[PDB]
Amino acid sequence: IQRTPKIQVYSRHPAENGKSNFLNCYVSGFHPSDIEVDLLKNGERIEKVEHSDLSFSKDWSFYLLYYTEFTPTEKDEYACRVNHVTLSQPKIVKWDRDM
Amino acid sequence: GSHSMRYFYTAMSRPGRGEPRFIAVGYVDDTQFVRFDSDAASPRMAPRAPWIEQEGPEYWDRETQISKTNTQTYRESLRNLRGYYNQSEAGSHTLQRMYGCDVGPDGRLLRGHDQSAYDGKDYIALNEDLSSWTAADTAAQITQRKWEAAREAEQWRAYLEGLCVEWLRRYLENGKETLQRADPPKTHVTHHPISDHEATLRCWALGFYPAEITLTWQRDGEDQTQDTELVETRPAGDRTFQKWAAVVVPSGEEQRYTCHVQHEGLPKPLTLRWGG
Amino acid sequence: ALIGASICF
Repeated sequence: IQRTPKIQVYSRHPAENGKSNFLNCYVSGFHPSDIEVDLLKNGERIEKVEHSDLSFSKDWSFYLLYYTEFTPTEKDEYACRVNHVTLSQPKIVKWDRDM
Repeated sequence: GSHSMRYFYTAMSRPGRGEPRFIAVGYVDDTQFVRFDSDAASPRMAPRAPWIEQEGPEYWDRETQISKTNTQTYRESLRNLRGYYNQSEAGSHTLQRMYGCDVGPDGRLLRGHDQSAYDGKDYIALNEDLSSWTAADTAAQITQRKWEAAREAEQWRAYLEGLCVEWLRRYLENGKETLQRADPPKTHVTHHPISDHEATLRCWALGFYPAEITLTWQRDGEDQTQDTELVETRPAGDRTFQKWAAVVVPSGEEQRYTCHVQHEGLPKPLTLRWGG
Repeated sequence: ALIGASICF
């Protein structure tokens, strides 16, 4: 009866170190709609994060976009941490600029 | 091209944490343009696209009143559905509804939609003839008989054939600089070695609108459907979408592979190759 | 624009 979230972490524009961008965490395919989504910078929770209005797909599963302004560097690590009833523990997905 | 308008209602119960939350969002094609949230400090239907902002106060009052009334009636509907399934008062449940109209390039109705789901499972749907319903089970049959006695199908047909297409046509004109502008994908192929023997070719489509797109890999002109990794089309946050398709190729054989891109914004379809 | 307020399920 429950559906686990799909997660993609990516940037709005092609990432170039030192240039301002947006970090996106797109959660989709999940049911029920309650979900916990955090964006991480080197393991820490980024404070100011916005999200889209709750909607759902033709198959009734929900999707949300979480996003924040960021400036990628060579050393900094970014990830998205997702918690859902279907998850025994929160799921971390690292940002890979090639995906 | 063709166009659609859709509204999405979600009602969520949460026993012990207040009354059920009611959310409504409206879309034209892949552009959200209104939202309502019963959990907001002052619940109102609110704009989410610049071209709807010009609607006057009587528009926003009407949509807010409907949505406030819907907050109450969808809470009653959740109570009803709980009883139809002999469910306890302690669990959380979801009722979802989506409805709207599709029109072709002449603005004429192609078809109307109204369907509902309970806890993610199809519950009742208005049939394509806009005159009857398909009920998924004996609980939905109760709803069906209620709606038949209230002459609901005739109300839906009148909305879907009338005001739905009229409002959609107005939105398409007021927002024609974006709603009727197809932005083609910016495309490229990247190469990611896996080992000495294999590498990934990833074909990218970026910045396109609307979200509909076709991305395929051929090897010697034969589609690689079973061997292509396709990610879900994803929003960039600036109204546009992104997608990629990837195939694992034997090292040295990269030139047998071509990426093919179809999108409404493209004068002609695109064939792409790894540049080296 | 929305259809008028819904009747109960």
